[PDB]
Amino acid sequence: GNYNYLYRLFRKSNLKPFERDISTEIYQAGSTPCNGVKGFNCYFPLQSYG
Amino acid sequence: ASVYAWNRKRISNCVADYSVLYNSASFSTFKCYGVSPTKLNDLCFTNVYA
Repeated sequence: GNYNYLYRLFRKSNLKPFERDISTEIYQAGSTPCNGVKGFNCYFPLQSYG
Repeated sequence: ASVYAWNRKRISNCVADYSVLYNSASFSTFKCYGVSPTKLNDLCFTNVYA
């Protein structure tokens, strides 16, 4: 398994053309705020291809 | 019901509030495979099998 290539599964809004997002901030996927901490409906945005 | 005789409920002819179901913290697993959880309140379907 080569897991070195990652894609942004989760983001709040669509990018501009020729816009790059390398910010590794947490995403809030539910009503509960995450406060930078993983948990219920709190996921890392970058997931690797298997 | 048991899993060999799983109960099938047909959800139709009604308006469905998926935000209450999605914002509930009692659910330990909420995984969608064909749609988005944040677009359930925007899309329309003919009927739902539960």
